[PDB]
Amino acid sequence: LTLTRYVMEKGRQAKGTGELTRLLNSMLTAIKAISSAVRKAGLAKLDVLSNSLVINMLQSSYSTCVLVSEENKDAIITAKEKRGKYVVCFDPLDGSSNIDCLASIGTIFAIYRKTSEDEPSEKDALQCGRNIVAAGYALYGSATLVALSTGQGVDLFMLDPALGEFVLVEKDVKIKKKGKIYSLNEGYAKYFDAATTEYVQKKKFPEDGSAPYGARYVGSMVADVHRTLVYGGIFLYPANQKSPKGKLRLLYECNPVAYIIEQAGGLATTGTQPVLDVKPEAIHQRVPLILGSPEDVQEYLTCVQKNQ
Amino acid sequence: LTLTRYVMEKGRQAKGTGELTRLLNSMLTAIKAISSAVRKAGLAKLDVLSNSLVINMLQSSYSTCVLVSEENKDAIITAKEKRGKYVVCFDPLDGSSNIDCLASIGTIFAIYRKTSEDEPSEKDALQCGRNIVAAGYALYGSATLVALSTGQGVDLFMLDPALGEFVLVEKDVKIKKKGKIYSLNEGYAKYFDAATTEYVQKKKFPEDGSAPYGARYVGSMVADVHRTLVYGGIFLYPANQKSPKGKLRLLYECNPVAYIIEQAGGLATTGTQPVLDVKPEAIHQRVPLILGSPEDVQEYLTCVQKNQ
Amino acid sequence: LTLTRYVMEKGRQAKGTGELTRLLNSMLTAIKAISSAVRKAGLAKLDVLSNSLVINMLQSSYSTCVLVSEENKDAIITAKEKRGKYVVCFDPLDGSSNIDCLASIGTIFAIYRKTSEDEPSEKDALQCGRNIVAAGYALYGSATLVALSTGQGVDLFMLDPALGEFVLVEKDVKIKKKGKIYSLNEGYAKYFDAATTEYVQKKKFPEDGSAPYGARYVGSMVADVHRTLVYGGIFLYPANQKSPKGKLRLLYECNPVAYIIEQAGGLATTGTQPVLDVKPEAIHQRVPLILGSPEDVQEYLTCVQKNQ
Amino acid sequence: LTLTRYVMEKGRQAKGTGELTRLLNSMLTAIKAISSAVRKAGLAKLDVLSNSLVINMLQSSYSTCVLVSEENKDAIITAKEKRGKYVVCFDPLDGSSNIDCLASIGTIFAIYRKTSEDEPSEKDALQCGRNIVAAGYALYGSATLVALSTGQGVDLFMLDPALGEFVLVEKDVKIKKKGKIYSLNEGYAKYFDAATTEYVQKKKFPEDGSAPYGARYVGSMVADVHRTLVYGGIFLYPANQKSPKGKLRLLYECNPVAYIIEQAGGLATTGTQPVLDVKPEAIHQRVPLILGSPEDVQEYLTCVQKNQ
Ligand SMILES: Nc1ncnc2c1ncn2[C@@H]1O[C@H](COP(=O)(O)O)[C@@H](O)[C@H]1O
Ligand SMILES: Nc1ncnc2c1ncn2[C@@H]1O[C@H](COP(=O)(O)O)[C@@H](O)[C@H]1O
Ligand SMILES: Nc1ncnc2c1ncn2[C@@H]1O[C@H](COP(=O)(O)O)[C@@H](O)[C@H]1O
Ligand SMILES: Nc1ncnc2c1ncn2[C@@H]1O[C@H](COP(=O)(O)O)[C@@H](O)[C@H]1O
Ligand SMILES: O=[P-]([O-])[O-]
Ligand SMILES: O=[P-]([O-])[O-]
Ligand SMILES: O=[P-]([O-])[O-]
Ligand SMILES: O=[P-]([O-])[O-]
Ligand SMILES: [Cl-]
Ligand SMILES: [Cl-]
Ligand SMILES: [Mg+2]
Ligand SMILES: [Mg+2]
Ligand SMILES: [Mg+2]
Ligand SMILES: [Mg+2]
Ligand SMILES: [Mg+2]
Ligand SMILES: [Mg+2]
Ligand SMILES: [Mg+2]
Ligand SMILES: [Mg+2]
Ligand SMILES: [Mg+2]
Ligand SMILES: [Mg+2]
Ligand SMILES: [Mg+2]
Ligand SMILES: [Mg+2]
Ligand SMILES: [Zn+2]
Ligand SMILES: [Zn+2]
Ligand SMILES: [Zn+2]
Ligand SMILES: [Zn+2]
Repeated sequence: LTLTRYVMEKGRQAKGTGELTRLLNSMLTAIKAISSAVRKAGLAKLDVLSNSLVINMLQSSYSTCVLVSEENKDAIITAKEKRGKYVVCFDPLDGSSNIDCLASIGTIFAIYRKTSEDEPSEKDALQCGRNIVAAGYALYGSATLVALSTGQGVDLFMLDPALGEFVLVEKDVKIKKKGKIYSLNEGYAKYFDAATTEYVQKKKFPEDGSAPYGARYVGSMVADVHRTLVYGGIFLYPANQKSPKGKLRLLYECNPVAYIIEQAGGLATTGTQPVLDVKPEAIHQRVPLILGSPEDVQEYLTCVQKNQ
Repeated sequence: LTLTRYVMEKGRQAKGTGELTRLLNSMLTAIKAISSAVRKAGLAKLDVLSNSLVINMLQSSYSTCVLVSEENKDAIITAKEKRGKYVVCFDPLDGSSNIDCLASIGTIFAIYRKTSEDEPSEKDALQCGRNIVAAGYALYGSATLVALSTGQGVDLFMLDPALGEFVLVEKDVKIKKKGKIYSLNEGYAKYFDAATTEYVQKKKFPEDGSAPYGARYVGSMVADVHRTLVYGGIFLYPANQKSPKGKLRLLYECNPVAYIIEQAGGLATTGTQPVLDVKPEAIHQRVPLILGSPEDVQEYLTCVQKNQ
Repeated sequence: LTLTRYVMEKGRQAKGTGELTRLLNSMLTAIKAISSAVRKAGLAKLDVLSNSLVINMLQSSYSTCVLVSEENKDAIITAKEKRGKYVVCFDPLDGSSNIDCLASIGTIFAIYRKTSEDEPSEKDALQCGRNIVAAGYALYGSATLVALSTGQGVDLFMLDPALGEFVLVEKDVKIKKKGKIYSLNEGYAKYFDAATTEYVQKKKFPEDGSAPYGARYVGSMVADVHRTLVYGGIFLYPANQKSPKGKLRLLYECNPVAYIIEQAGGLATTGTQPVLDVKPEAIHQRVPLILGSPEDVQEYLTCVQKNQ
Repeated sequence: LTLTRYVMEKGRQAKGTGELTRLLNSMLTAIKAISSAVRKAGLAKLDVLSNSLVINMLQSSYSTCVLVSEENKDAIITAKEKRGKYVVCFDPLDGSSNIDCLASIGTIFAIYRKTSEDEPSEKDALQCGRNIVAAGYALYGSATLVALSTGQGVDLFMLDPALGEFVLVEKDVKIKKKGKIYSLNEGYAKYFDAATTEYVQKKKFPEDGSAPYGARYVGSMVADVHRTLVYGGIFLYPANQKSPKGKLRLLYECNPVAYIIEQAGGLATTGTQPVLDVKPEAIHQRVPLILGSPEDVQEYLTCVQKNQ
């Protein structure tokens, strides 16, 4: 049950013209190339390579009109000759600070349909995450995994290195209602707002006699978010004094993972509203991100409410 | 400059009989098999498989007399017919809690020469880490890496998946004198001793106007220790109220990484003495572990001194 | 320029509904699995495995109604629930006698559209090769190659083991007008007809002072035919006293390679008519096969004419 | 039961100083690199690359004094600083005419000990094949295989692409006493001597009512010789009018395969004496080669005797 076969079958079921199917295949081919490069990087700038692979694969798919990448200042408008209806926002390599120590790193993407009647522009990439058509990530960890949703839940696929294809390993994954792990960079504690300080105190010093949550923070958002999906708990990169609007990027970091987490029955908030409901105003806009098991995110939101 | 060629060349230089060379090759062959299994695990109990691979490879090398594994209650005495002079302590798969979320995991080992004149027994595995002949780890991360020392510094090798061999990527690596990352499970904060609480407070709320250290904690000791080696900083798993003697295991977790870190110019302490100077009293003995950049470990030791 | 991307792009250009595209992808996925098994066969009945992979991949593609395999006595009718419009004739593993000595082996296939209005049956697989929609082969040699035509010439793709995908290496390949290699099992010389004896004598003892042709015969038809395509010359498995109708099978050996060779500007004959014009009367029908560079096949046909 | 472990174990049993063991490992590492290059050649002069890999690997092993390669006019004398006792004759890539059509190709080698007391020179590479210390070949076919003998029979190993190591698949292989396949380029029939013409006639037109032998000729000597080993029969590249001393090269083609075939219980002759007994007079000397199942080679020798 390979990913390409799965994607083509889902396309058949959806009665699609093949356009999204070609796009997804092109994205996944880029991911396979990136995986191979990551697995031999030290022997063989990974941002630049990954970015080129994704842009070229996507543009040549005849399915795109606008791309937004972390690595490009401006939106990339597809040549008229190759122009299709989809807009792709992506982070070609997430976790760059973890490349050299061989920690898990990733690729993140969200796909939208152009709905405007205008000439294609950056504005077509400023849709709310609620309008996502498909989104997901690749995790280049101890094994290579893709999480993908096209709106009917989250499916996990793993690269079979012998076969050279991604194979379905879990269909329609659901996050636990409550976890026992909290994940954030506590090195920013001095800069936290009151709500974040209070929540973290609740995790480490519970007042109901429960065991403190365990702490984990890989420092690669895709790795920490994937763990949150499969083990439950909470991941936070809130606003702080040094990053008053948060650090993570709305279009190509936060919206894709918020989509996956919500699809799996979790929550993803800025602290004031769901990430997927934020209307983007600029392509490299930052937002706070708190996501994971719904009961844990709900508890964080109570801390925000109590301190507002 | 492949690992097997490198190991055989080092053997030639050492005027060895070939015994340690055969042992190291056998260990590294087990590591390659484990890597392959890890990279396809979700599709294809990893503790049990890895343990069997290592025991079989080591015993059949004709270089061992005693093995200690995390996965075996008692020391494993090699059959007389296959008996050599070396004692190997190993953790066949480190980071088991991180297997399912695809975070970096590893294999850890230390090799000793039997120095007693007695029949081989568990006592031959109770040498201080100072007596290590060779030690190191494999990290199954975004790429596969081996760190190895035979007493002349730390060398890093990376698996070339196309060639099917480990290749030298860095010779004689040295840790930074001081880093900017601290790494420990802060979920145990409620249970910390005063020295640990004070040190962590110093990292998050410096009193000299310096920037707080960043926090990272993968939760797989090999991954966190490897990051500490290549980026600098400090890794801690101190004793706490729930684990009054620490959690990590002296023979096959702490001594091997202490050896690597000291070889790279770092420090590794229990809080009261160097890990490598602890005389083991039992094969599955636990010890506290604080290691990394020497100035950072020295600062931790000042906190211990101040609170004793 | 990967095969999956290439096939999807050709589908887009053809304005296809995606049905043939899904079929081709499914076939090529089976080929990748077979390649992997072949490359580790001695360590790890290859007919049975390959056959199962192909049948399962094809049926689950929702693109087929009838399959004919060398390994199945009767045509395989696709379940109504999974039924599409295409008929696939295939040899899941060609060159079985060469498996154990590690010579090049292969997979061969031809795809037809069902044109009858009747319930699907073996009769839908009895079209002349002229009615082929797509055909080709995989060659599991020193590298893994696919030759594929959908009617616009022959394209060659090679498996990149690092990427895990087939990549285009040659577009629209054309056979040489005349070659210098002849390829047949001369162990059947005692049983040859007069025309074959005369032709072979002309190749070994030319009467115009030209150099004799070189002889090559791997004994795996896909390997010998592929060499004929890329180097030129002639390949023969004519009728003989022991095999009066030839040995090779019309539906899933001869028609697919005849299609590739004709598409590349060569000829493929039974000795009396083009292979592609033979009307099949039974699914496992045998025919004589003589193919390759047009001037060489034309010379063979002159020998047939002269001896009729 | 991996090749490196096997070679080191055989070294231990032989009480070797490790010198031959290091040499063999270096040769086998070159073979693994060549295999990888061959498997991706079309995408990625193969003679030149393979030659460089072998020379560099061998020289840096500290085990050699003299190398002879097909690709170098003169013997290559190892720098005094890296000088060991062994002489290696090799064909870094055998079957160059078959590279582009993806037929099986190979690497061939024979190892000798320097026995002279003189400064090392080409003369040290002019030993008779009887003096071989170790010899064998790699076959880059549908899978990758090494045949190796160090004087205690022929062992076959196959590359496990997942593990990245050669694994033992057959120990102490013996050729059949008589086969049913004959293998030679019959395109040279016009130039054959009387004995070769008579023998080939006996294979195609037996005079005792037996079935004619089947014909096979890949045209890559390593592939044809390997088939001869595992299936039995006979392989010939005799002298002919265009090549009065034969075509194949004594030092690095004929002696290595003659050694393997004799070790497996077969015969290898020039037509007048065993190949292994020929005293080489020049490093690129050619000899006729007829080898395989002993009863078949004996029959060929009767034809030589009858026509002398
Ligand atoms: N491969 C696929 N998987 C899931 N949904 C799809 C797929 N292809 C198309 N769809 C759905 O059908 C719509 C139209 O597809 P298309 O005609 O390819 O643009 C898309 O926007 C998706 O919502
Ligand atoms: N491959 C090697 N690399 C580094 N040191 C070695 C190697 N082989 C042997 N030695 C050193 O030489 C000693 C004796 O080797 P052996 O005779 O193989 O037990 C070992 O305990 C090591 O200290
Ligand atoms: N991927 C493709 N490559 C080449 N030709 C195609 C492809 N898909 C469809 N076609 C052509 O279009 C016809 C209809 O395609 P379909 O609607 O998928 O059955 C096929 O029978 C082919 O002749
Ligand atoms: N790995 C090995 N396998 C088989 N025979 C070996 C091996 N190593 C050494 N020998 C035999 O022992 C001799 C001396 O080995 P060395 O001291 O390494 O030159 C060689 O010439 C071989 O005949
Ligand atoms: O590491 P990142 O900024 O995608
Ligand atoms: O995960 P660990 O106990 O080696
Ligand atoms: O070897 P074959 O009968 O496909
Ligand atoms: O193809 P060859 O001359 O080794
Ligand atoms: Cl990680
Ligand atoms: Cl072949
Ligand atoms: Mg990035
Ligand atoms: Mg990122
Ligand atoms: Mg970045
Ligand atoms: Mg463990
Ligand atoms: Mg452990
Ligand atoms: Mg454990
Ligand atoms: Mg077959
Ligand atoms: Mg066949
Ligand atoms: Mg068959
Ligand atoms: Mg050659
Ligand atoms: Mg050759
Ligand atoms: Mg040559
Ligand atoms: Zn990013
Ligand atoms: Zn452990
Ligand atoms: Zn067949
Ligand atoms: Zn050669």
